[PDB]
Amino acid sequence: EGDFEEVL
Amino acid sequence: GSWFFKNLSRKDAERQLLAPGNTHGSFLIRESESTAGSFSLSVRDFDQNQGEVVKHYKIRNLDNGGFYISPRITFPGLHELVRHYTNASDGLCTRLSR
Repeated sequence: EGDFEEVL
Repeated sequence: GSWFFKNLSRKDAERQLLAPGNTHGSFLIRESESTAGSFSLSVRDFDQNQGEVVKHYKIRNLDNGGFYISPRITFPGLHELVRHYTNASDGLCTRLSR
C-alpha cells in the first residue's frame, strides 16, 4: 500500500 | 534533472521538501531504488489541521509506456505529466511549482 494520497 | 531523483526513499524526499527554501507546490518525482520504473510524486503543501506537510502520489504505468496519477488523464511521459499539474491542480492537493 505504501500509503499514497487518494485522488478523484 | 532538477525535479527527477533516482533511488530517493520516501523519507529522504520528506527532509528535502520540508527544507527552508521550499514552498507549497515544491515537488519532486522519485524512482524507487528497488523497483526500476516505479515512480512517486512528493509535494509540499499546507494542511489546515497539520500545518506544512509533504504529500505522496503514486504514478502508475500504462502498458503502452505511459503514465497517470488518475485514469481520468494520461500522459506519454513524465515531462507532459509535469507540464499538466504545473498548469492545473486537476485532482492534486495543489499545483506544482518549479
